[PDB]
Amino acid sequence: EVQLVESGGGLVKPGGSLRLSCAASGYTFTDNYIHWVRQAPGKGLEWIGYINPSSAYAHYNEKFKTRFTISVDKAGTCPDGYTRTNYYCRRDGCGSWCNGAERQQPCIRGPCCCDLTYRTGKNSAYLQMNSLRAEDTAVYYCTRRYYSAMPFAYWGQGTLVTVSSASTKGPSVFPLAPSSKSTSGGTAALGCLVKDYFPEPVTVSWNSGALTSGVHTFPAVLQSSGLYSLSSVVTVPSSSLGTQTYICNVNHKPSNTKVDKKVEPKSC
Amino acid sequence: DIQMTQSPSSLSASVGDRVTITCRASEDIYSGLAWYQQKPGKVPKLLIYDSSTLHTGVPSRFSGTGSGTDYTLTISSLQPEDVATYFCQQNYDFPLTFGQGTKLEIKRTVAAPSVFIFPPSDEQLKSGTASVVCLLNNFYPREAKVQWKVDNALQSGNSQESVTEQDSKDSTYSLSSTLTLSKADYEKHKVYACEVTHQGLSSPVTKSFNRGEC
Ligand SMILES: [Cl-]
Ligand SMILES: [Cl-]
Ligand SMILES: [Cl-]
Ligand SMILES: [Cl-]
Ligand SMILES: [Cl-]
Repeated sequence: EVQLVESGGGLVKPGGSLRLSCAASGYTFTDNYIHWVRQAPGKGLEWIGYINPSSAYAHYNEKFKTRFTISVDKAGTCPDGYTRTNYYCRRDGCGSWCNGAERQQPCIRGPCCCDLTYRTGKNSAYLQMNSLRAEDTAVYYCTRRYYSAMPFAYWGQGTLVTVSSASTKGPSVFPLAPSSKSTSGGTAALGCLVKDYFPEPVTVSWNSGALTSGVHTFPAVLQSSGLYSLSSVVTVPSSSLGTQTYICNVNHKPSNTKVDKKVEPKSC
Repeated sequence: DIQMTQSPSSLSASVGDRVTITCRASEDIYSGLAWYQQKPGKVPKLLIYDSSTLHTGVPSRFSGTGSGTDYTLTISSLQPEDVATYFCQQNYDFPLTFGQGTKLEIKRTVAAPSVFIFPPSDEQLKSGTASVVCLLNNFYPREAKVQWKVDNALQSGNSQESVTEQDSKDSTYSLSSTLTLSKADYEKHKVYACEVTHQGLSSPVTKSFNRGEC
């Protein structure tokens, strides 16, 4: 499948720099432009720029030209039966001259000279951003058109960039234990309180993903301390509370904090 | 730049209904307009391009019309899984620019919350802080009032609330409210109560616990 897989996002202090990456696979890398788009909380999507990996030409939204740079890996491969030279390729058993960029650019069928190419696999574009400020906090996407003259149809998953002076902090995970008054033969609720972390995001699953029905994981709230907190709950049969095990799997990758929290009725 | 203005900012409609979202460009974009659907945490999905052409996999109850500066996305036979933000994007001109989005809610029948209160854990109390949590589960409409009371004193300014995305199948919401107190204050009081007002409840409902009770 066509995939764009982003990485590199995280916390950065005002004035700092950060390079994000978009690893593209599943199609000829030079066939399509890679664009960068961002989405700040509330604000609508904002187009940043694109790069054409065939030519490495980049075009920017004026708003970002001073601070942001879009790039791609350098290509360094010559097809089978070709040998690399200074900056292009040479066909084995050819020697005649080749007219500069004109004849060292596209690889016509099987010429005497052909441009350096990417290997199939993952090839990456990048977004370098410096002099970041608070209003650059956002989810940053890479994306490409379905085809020339068609809109963005393939999107990277998004990577969060947080521009703040606050320090990284891992969460504490506390039980929301099922009530001793839970209705006999009825429905009980329990959960996990994921408290005091920074920056976003945290993810929560239950029973390593085996438990999905009845789960609600709430949006985080930013507390007056400048730290986030959120809750995840699930409703289950009251009768299962003595037997079935319930574990919330919390992952705060920004602090390298993974926690499995067993949640059970409190003893007296 | 071409500024895209989307209207309304939100709308609410029943399953089977027909709704329209409008996008207006600050200049003629000659039908170079795309529509996307996006759910929270998920990537945009391309619905329509060239103002009226449906993309692969998109049901035909989505339809785009318009010309000049003024375009419309129409969703017929609204379905519960259509809860999402919808936005337009012009492709006529760089810089590419997007509308600000329209959030879509499904109107269903009133459903009262089930309410649950949770005391602070002993592990947290070692930290010097106490969090009390009130859960309102699977209710509609979204409007709901939570009042915290500690030995019959109303608490104000020391709680925060969060609401889930409207459920894509049953069209309900759920809500968490967290009351935060010092451990010292928690230990000086006995009765902790969450009182919930909601259209589906005939009268407000209170869930309470006594500190230290098993
Ligand atoms: Cl393209
Ligand atoms: Cl700043
Ligand atoms: Cl700083
Ligand atoms: Cl989060
Ligand atoms: Cl279009």
